[PDB]
Amino acid sequence: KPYSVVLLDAIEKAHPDVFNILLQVLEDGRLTDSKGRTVDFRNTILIMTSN
Amino acid sequence: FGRFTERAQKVLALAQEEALRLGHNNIGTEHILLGLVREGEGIAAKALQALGLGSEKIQKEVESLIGRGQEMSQTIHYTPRAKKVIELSMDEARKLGHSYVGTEHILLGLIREGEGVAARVLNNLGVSLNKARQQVLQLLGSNETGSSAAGTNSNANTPTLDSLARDLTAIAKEDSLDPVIGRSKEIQRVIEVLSRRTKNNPVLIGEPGVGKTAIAEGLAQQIINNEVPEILRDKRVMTLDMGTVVAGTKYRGEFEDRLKKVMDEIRQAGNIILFIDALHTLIGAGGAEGAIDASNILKPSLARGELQCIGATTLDEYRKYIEKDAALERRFQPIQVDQPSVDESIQILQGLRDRYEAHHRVSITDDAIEAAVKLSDRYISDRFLPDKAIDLIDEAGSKVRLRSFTTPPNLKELEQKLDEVRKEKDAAVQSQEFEKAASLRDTEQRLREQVEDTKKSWKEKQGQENSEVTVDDIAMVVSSWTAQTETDKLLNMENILHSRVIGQDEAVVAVAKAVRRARAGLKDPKRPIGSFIFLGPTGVGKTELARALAESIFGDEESMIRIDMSEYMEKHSTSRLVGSPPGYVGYDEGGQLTEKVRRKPYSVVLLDAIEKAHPDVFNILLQVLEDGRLTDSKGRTVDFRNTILIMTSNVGASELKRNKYVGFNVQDETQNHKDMKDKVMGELKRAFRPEFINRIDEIIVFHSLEKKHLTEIVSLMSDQLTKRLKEQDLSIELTDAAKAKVAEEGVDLEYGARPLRRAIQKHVEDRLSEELLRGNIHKGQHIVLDVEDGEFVVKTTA
Amino acid sequence: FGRFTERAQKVLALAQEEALRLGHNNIGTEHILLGLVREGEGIAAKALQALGLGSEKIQKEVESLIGRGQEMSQTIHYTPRAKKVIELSMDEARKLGHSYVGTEHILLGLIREGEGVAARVLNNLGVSLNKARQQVLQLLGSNETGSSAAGTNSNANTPTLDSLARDLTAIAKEDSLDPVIGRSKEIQRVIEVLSRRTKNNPVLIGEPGVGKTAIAEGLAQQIINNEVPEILRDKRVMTLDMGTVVAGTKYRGEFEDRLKKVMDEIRQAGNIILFIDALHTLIGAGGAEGAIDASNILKPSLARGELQCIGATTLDEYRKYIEKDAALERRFQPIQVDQPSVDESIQILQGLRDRYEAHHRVSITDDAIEAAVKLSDRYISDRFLPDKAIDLIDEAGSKVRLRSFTTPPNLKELEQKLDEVRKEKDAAVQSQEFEKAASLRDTEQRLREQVEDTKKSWKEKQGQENSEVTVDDIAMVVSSWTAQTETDKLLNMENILHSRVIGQDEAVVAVAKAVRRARAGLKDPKRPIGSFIFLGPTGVGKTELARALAESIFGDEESMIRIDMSEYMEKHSTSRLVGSPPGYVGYDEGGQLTEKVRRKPYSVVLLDAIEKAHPDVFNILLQVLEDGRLTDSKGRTVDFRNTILIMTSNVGASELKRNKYVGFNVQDETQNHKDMKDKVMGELKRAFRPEFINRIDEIIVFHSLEKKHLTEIVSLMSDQLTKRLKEQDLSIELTDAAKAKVAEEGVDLEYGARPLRRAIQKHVEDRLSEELLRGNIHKGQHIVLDVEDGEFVVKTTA
Repeated sequence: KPYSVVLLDAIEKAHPDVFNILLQVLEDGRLTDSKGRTVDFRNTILIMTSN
Repeated sequence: FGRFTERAQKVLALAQEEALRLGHNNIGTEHILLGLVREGEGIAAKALQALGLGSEKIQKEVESLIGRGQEMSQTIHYTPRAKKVIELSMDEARKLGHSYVGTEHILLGLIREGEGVAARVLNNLGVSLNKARQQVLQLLGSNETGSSAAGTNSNANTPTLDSLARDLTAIAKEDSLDPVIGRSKEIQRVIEVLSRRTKNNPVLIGEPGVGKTAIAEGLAQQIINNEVPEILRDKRVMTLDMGTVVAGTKYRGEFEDRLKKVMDEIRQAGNIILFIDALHTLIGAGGAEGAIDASNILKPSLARGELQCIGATTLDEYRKYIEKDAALERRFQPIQVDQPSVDESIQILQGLRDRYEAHHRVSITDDAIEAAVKLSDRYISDRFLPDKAIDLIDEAGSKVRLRSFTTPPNLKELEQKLDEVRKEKDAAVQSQEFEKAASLRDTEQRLREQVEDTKKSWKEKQGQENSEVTVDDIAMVVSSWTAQTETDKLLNMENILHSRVIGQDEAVVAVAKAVRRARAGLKDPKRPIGSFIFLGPTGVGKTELARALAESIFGDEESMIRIDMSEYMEKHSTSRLVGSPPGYVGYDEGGQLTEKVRRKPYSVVLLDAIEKAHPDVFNILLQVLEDGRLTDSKGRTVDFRNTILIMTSNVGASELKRNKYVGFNVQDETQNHKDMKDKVMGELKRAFRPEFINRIDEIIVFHSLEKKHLTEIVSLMSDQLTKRLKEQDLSIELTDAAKAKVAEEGVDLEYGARPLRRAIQKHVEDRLSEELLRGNIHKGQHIVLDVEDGEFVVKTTA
Repeated sequence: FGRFTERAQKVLALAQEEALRLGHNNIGTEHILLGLVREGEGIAAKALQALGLGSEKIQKEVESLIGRGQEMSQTIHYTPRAKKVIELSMDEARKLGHSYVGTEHILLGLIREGEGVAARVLNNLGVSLNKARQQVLQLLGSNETGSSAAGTNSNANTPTLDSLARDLTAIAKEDSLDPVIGRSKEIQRVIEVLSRRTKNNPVLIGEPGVGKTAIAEGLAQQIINNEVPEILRDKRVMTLDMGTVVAGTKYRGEFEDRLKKVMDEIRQAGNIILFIDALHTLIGAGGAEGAIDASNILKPSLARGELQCIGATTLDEYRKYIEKDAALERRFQPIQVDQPSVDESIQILQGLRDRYEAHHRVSITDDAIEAAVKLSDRYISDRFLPDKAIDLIDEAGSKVRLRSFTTPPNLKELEQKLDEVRKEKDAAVQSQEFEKAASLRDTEQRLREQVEDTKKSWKEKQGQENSEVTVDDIAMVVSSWTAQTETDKLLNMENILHSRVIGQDEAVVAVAKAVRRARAGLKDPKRPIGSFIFLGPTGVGKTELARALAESIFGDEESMIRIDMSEYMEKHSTSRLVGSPPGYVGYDEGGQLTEKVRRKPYSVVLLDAIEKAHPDVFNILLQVLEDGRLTDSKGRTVDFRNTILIMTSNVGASELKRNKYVGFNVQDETQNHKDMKDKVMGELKRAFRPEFINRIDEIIVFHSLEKKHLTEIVSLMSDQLTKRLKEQDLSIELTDAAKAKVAEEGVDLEYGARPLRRAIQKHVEDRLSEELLRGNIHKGQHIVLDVEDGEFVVKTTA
């Protein structure tokens, strides 16, 4: 589903190495992982929460 | 048509003679018939004269078709009917055991094309069509050549040498056997392994897959005459050919039995050489495939020396024969067969050049082969060392042959018109609309000839191009994957690396030159072509330089591996990051670093954080950095030969983020510039172990911001923006007048160049987006968010 | 024409007699025919005399072909006709059970070759060709040779002896089968097991893979003549052999049924011995899957003692049958079967030397055997003791036999000319162009004879060379893989290790000589062939020698396993090499060390950092060094036989970094040498646990540099430099003058000479590359880094 709201809970609990992974989504809208597949975050709505 | 004998071609051209001589404006089958009977001593001709048809009898009929006649003789090339007679003759020559058509076949070919012009000519002059094909037939058949000798005259040998096989000795009595290639001093050295009788066995090791079999054919010749010992000129070479043995009964039992029979007859001892292909398989040693276990017979035979044999194994296979002892332990001994390394490569390429002279093309230039080879060897590189090369030569070795006619005067536009005509013409005659068709034809034939004259007028472009394939040509092609556009990749490296490394005159020139150094050939390929430390603050140029290198050196942006040594920290616990029984250095070696580079071994490896990751890891990267290889994953060597290892530290960052130490004039500030491109590479040495850095090609300093460098970061965020919308069908650009206005909102002393992305969102994107949705812009045009009055203004272009 | 009977050969040579005697310069089949009819009492001759053809009758026809004749008989040899007749005769002899082809067969061979010279001679002298072949057949061609009518006697034997199989009793009556090799006191120990019947089965345990079956053939003989029990007076040995049973039956159920029948005939009880070959497969136990569990029938049969059998199980399998219960051990019983150990090896070598005789270079010598054996044992060392051996003797046993006859004066160039002629000549002869062929033909045969004289001229080099396969020959050949020139790798070890080590004159000579000591024989082959501690700085000597040691002693740089013992501590592998429950000390025992070294037991095992490593690890390490083996991985034995265990140690570095300065003083430098080469082996001992490290052969201390060392280190860096660009197809060299200018940057009091790679990188690699990139040199010419005026100079020479 490259068509879904991705809700990434917390960002305090997202140490900067994870944040690089989120960052690739936030810029690129892609991650290359799993088997080397590029995951289309084109129409996702990435929502990273904080309190 | 086609490559043919005289005889074929001869009846056919004679056909054209009667075509125009009788006025038949297109050369029909009657003329093909005439061609046969008029060529006198052609096999067809002779037949027709038997059959009763002289030239006269045919020609009277021909003259009663078209007399003197239309000597205007429009389109005095064939008509399809006559052309069919030639294809048919072809089938009649295939039929008659002739590679190509002959006169005879054409007379046969007439018969084939029954209810055609020939056929009716013959049906008017009586002559039965099959009586004619007969007449020719009875002057053909019982084709035979050579075979003045056979077998082996030496044949005491009989029960073995019968079976099974062709035998190399037979084919060499009077040559009819290919060399093929070599590895020539190897043939002498194989016969060294083959004038032995417990090391009885040469065992040829190399990819199969090189054309190995040639070295074996070597032995045969030298065993005869005369540059190998008389005890091996007191030998016969008899081949065990696995293929003939398996056929028929088609069983493992049958295979063993025949092979056994050869082994028994060997009482011809000291005068017999056995060639055993796939010798390792017979021994069956090792693997999960026992193959066949001929080994039982082979082991005492090899050890006793009753069996003296020639072994064809493989790089690994000799081991998987030697592990059982006796066997190769009691037989085999390896011998050097090379799949071409680069110098050898060049020579193979050249040998196989000549056949894209099919394409009236390369054959040479030397400079072009060399470019093919060298540029490919070093950077992508994806393929094998001689195959890569020759292809590149060819890559360009067609491209330019295409520029011959791709661009001639590209009267393909002409042809486009001519279609519309044909239609118009045709459909007009169909409407009738007779003369209303006329002019449409006349316009048609106008067109036709116009095409054809200019499609071959760049035969002046043929005499220009048609086997040149120079350096530059090749480089452009090597670049298509990956000496013009390989030296443009090196020479214009600074330009390419700066365009994504935003700021950092410091970084760009150091990497650019270090890689460009490598990309020319003299930096360090038995290490990564550039091993590096990249110091500087993240996102200011860092990642972006790794990318820009991938593009220039290896192919595209993302021909760049990227491993975080910090995520598999090897100091991040069973409780702090990742797990698995073989944790973190094991995870990288056993997995990530080796696996990734094993996929593409000629990519930019970007190893994040290894300043403090774990000094044991630094030793592993240090082995990449020393050796240019890592041996992991059982014992695969993962080629860091033309990787670009980029290892970060980022402890220079601070000085670089003292942005020419911004605001401290523009004079001491621009004198800080040169200073940060100094200060960094020594804070590296203090915070990261030196051996790593010592087997690192150059120490890259990445500036950040200046006043100046900053505004390139503003333009990185805006340029990352402008690129991402085209995917959905929209081109936006923030014009430089506006990129300046956005940059106005990126200065404080209290902030880096990270906040820029968000402000690009606010000032470009948001500003444009609230203007398209209202319906002031049609999507799929080019949208500049520009400044034209000191404020943003959205203009549109295309 | 092969190795065949005289009688044949004689008719053939008699053809040659006719060659000159009638002047048929080259002998066709009429002369072969003549040969046949003229030998009188040869089966062919006799046949022809039946047909009415005396020598006269044939010769009359022959004489009417030529007569007398060019008695010169120009090229007084065979021609393709006669050679065919010989090839044919062989086939006509194949059919009559003659591989040693005789008189008849040639007359038969004539018949085959109809419409030929023989054939037409006979068709002129009114003798039909098949009546002639008839006549020969009805003399010799009804062979019944050496009749004995096989068998033994007996008829009860029918259910058993039908099946299955060639019985041992049969083959020993006329002694029709090879002994082969024992294990003689073992044959006695087996007959002991045939003097029992509730431990019935001797069970030969050993490699398969020895020629075990020889001991079994033993039994037959000792039961016959004559000292064998009262038991074995009436014993008969009848064989149960699986291979015939499985063939043509192809089902497990049916196979078992046939084995049951074999068990049944044993009712001759106390008169019969049954041989169960592969008794282990039948037991079908000890694995996780059987190999057909016949054991169920065999065990009670054995217990009852009606069956009493001869067993071949396997090394472990005898246990895994004796485990099965409860008369499963009343079957098997062990017998000692050896695959030749080294002393036995010598004897195997020698025994089959004489059988490699058709090489005239294997022939000889005692010393050559000794070399083969001894050299194999220490060097490769990857096979088994006699197989390794026999292969070396023979390796050398041609290598030099080829040097005998490498090229007889290489008039292969002559042949090349003779070719050019053939063509030239041929095509000229083809036109006529008569005298234009004349000189060309003449040039041909001129050439031809010229070739052959010099093609056989290193038969004078045979009377010079044609045997020599002594010690040194053998040594060279073992070195080819990897006494004299393999032991020159050990003796000249120091020279070899220094050239790929960072100076470390101390280290090099210590390892070199210590390994050379062991590899001579004395300094522990049970243990690692070198145990060592390498102290000093890493990458500045240590690792590099481990590689270089592998190269000289083992023949490959990277024949080096490499395990870190500190991970087996779990001290930087509690969080760094581990995650999930299984982890590192478990890796060391459980597989990593033991599996890797079992694969290559001829590798430098490089045990990293063993000072601060697990005290548990040291007990294991000590066991490797002392015992030479570890048993881990659930019963695998890892051969640290001709491994060189090299255990590294961080400590030492400082003194090693002190050097034997040219100047500083003179007092402390040449005493810093003495200080680092002494103090270091004591910094080891003070750092940790002695029991492991002292139970090592030698403590090797590694400099860093010795000032003295620098210009040797630069020339390793320079060799690393020059090679990696050859991969990309460029030749570069640093002159020694230029290697010198780089060396200036690693002189040093206390800083070693680790910096030298980097300083080559900056001043050479980088400098040449910064000159290559700028188009001074372009892709594929030679690049010299020179010093000419004391400064670097980039030169071009190609």
